[PDB]
Amino acid sequence: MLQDVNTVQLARVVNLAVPDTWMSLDFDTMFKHHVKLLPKDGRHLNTDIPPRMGWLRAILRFLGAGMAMTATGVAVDIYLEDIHGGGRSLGQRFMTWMRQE
Amino acid sequence: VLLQRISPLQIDPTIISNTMSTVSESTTQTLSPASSILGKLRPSNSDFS
Amino acid sequence: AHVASHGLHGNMTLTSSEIQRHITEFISSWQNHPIVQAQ
RNA sequence: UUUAAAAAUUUUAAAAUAAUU
Ligand SMILES: [Mg+2]
Repeated sequence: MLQDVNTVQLARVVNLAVPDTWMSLDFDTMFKHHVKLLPKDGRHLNTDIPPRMGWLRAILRFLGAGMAMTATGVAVDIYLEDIHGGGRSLGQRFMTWMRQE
Repeated sequence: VLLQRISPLQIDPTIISNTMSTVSESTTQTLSPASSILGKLRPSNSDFS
Repeated sequence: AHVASHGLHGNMTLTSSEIQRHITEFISSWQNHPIVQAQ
């Protein structure tokens, strides 16, 4: 009854884990500090995320870290750029799936 | 052209971005002056001739 | 012309997707109406 | 007068790959 169920539903709908090869590296601080969801030149009205959709930041940090680790060379600071549709639209897309369980 | 060759000034339009990224404004709001001026201004060192 | 088609009118940095889709549906509705055009 | 913190739980039972005792 505690721990409202907006998190278990997403955890059950999406399968995004840390791959095997990253086990030897420090991916934790890369998630925490070096994948920034506020883009480089400030707000955009597209990257805005609604207050009651916090799970989306998880998937955003996924995609940032993966896209940063895939390229050769040094790992770089990756910033969020743009979400087609919008934050609320993408959140509603995930939310229908979470609901349908 | 020769003013470009001689002058020591150098226009780097990242000052505007670095000063506008430090603005504090909410997210549950359909207007944003920072983004608005960044769009209207479009800092790019393509043609400062 | 392509980027103007992208943006609201040019840029899209000043319009939430909510209001944007609303005004797109509005304009598409009023597109072809005959206000914009025997004895 | 408007916003927001949201839960970091387990040891997750089985089947495949790899490392070990
Ligand atoms: Mg042994």
